[PDB]
Amino acid sequence: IVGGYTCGANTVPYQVSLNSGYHFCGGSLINSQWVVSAAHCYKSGIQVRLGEDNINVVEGNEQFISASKSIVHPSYNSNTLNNDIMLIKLKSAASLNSRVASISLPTSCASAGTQCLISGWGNTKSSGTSYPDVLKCLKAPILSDSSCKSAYPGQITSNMFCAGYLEGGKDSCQGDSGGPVVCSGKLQGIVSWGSGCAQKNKPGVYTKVCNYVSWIKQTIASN
Ligand SMILES: [Ca+2]
Repeated sequence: IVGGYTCGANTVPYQVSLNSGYHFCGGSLINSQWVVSAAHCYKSGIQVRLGEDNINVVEGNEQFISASKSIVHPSYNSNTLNNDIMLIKLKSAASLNSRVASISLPTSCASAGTQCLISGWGNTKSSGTSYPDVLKCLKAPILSDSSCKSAYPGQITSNMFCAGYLEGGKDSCQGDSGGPVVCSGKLQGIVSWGSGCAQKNKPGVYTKVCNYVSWIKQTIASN
């Protein structure tokens, strides 16, 4: 996350780190057995780590649970990152408490200028490299479709939205594919892509999870 602040430990309860030896993607816990992340984050041998703040020290509220199954969306296109969403099932169920919790799916799509919360462990610099060990947050608005599609001519589909500032310097990207964008209580997105990090007129782009609730709920009940 470039240009945000330290969330505070265990303040984003539904936040997950996917670990293949090292932190490589974020995700959201949606019930005790399932995680949603981005498809461009598929890896074999995923361990899911819940209740993290500092992903490098065991501070006492973590649960570490192996993934049993990953399900990338049927129509994910890794060239355009259309349909960038993936379901990850836990080998044993999480135990839900104050610091590990689910986040609700959408009944409806968020609209533009709704304030959202975007979290992750992502790169914090726009030029160069610095990764933080603790959870980071940014508060930003869902930008209008126009101002989204204008920054990426011919790249934005119905299944993405943009959030952040047109002006540049607050953004994630790097700084955590796969992580949550939560608005008015409900998971409305997944960090997908974005040219550079926090350039002027290069907002972050996010999977529009509202379009996928029917599939998430069907898939998760059959597996
Ligand atoms: Ca930890």
